[PDB]
Amino acid sequence: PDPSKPSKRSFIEDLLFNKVTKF
Amino acid sequence: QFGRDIADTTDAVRDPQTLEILDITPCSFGGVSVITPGTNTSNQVAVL
Ligand SMILES: *[C@@H]1O[C@H](CO)[C@@H](O)[C@H](O)[C@H]1NC(C)=O
Ligand SMILES: *[C@@H]1O[C@H](CO)[C@@H](O)[C@H](O)[C@H]1NC(C)=O
Repeated sequence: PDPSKPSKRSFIEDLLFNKVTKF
Repeated sequence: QFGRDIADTTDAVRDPQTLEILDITPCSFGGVSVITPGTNTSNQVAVL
């Protein structure tokens, strides 16, 4: 985990989250 | 004169007296859930 983030995720986890994307 | 959404429902309309466009947003709704301890303990509930 990266302590500087708003959500303590690791560098690699951030990469994963940035790749996968009524009435 | 009329706009439509994916469901073919009305999205917006042009007012027939004054030619301005009005958006139509369906009135607030949602599911209602009841949070409860079993009735063998209490009849008090919370509502979500
Ligand atoms: C509705 O009435 C207004 C006057 O208040 C007029 O200017 C307007 O053209 C009328 N609209 C239609 C569609 O006849
Ligand atoms: C549930 O209520 C009954 C009374 O109708 C009582 O006899 C039983 O012991 C209760 N069980 C629990 C787990 O509270």
